[PDB]
Amino acid sequence: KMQDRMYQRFLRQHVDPDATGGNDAYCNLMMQRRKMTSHYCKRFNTFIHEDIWNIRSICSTSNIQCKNGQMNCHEGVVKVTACRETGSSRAPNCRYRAMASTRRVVIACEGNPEVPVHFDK
Ligand SMILES: Nc1ccn([C@H]2C[C@H](O)[C@@H](COP(=O)(O)O)O2)c(=O)n1
Repeated sequence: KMQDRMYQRFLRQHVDPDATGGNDAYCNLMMQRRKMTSHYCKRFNTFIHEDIWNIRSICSTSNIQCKNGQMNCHEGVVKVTACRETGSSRAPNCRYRAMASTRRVVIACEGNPEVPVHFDK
């Protein structure tokens, strides 16, 4: 509905199935590519390296409570690259440290069928 646009924002900001690891150069490139450095440098962002459909599938795991108190969150273990703004970055040269790992994540899902719409934690 308007959930699709939330879903697309999520894909853009958090899904890169093609890579699997992350070095600093990846973050600097991808943070720009995915439009998270156009105005200011987004300080921290997580990219998930899994197939869109493996991710969508998390929405079918047991419901758990989000940080905002809603019950539509779901937890799962996935390959990520986390990008942090370095101490040497400025706008427009936004600059980052990658931190690749396989880790638990929590996503809000909404809709019918249920798609991910929001990274909770
Ligand atoms: N590793 C993470 C975890 C969460 N968020 C952000 C994504 C969401 O946009 C925001 C919460 O707001 P929204 O309700 O728009 O999802 O937190 C992020 O950028 N990087």
